[PDB]
Amino acid sequence: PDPSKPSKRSFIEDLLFNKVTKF
Amino acid sequence: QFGRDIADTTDAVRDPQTLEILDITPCSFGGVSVITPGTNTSNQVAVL
Ligand SMILES: *[C@@H]1O[C@H](CO)[C@@H](O)[C@H](O)[C@H]1NC(C)=O
Ligand SMILES: *[C@@H]1O[C@H](CO)[C@@H](O)[C@H](O)[C@H]1NC(C)=O
Repeated sequence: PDPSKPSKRSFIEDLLFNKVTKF
Repeated sequence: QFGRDIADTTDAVRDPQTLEILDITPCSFGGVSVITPGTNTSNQVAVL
């Protein structure tokens, strides 16, 4: 985990989250 | 004169007296859930 983030995720986890994307 | 959404429902309309466009947003709704301890303990509930 990266302590500087708003959500303590690791560098690699951030990469994963940035790749996968009524009435 | 009329706009439509994916469901073919009305999205917006042009007012027939004054030619301005009005958006139509369906009135607030949602599911209602009841949070409860079993009735063998209490009849008090919370509502979500
Ligand atoms: C509705 O009435 C207004 C006057 O208040 C007029 O200017 C307007 O053209 C009328 N609209 C239609 C569609 O006849
Ligand atoms: C549930 O209520 C009954 C009374 O109708 C009582 O006899 C039983 O012991 C209760 N069980 C629990 C787990 O509270």
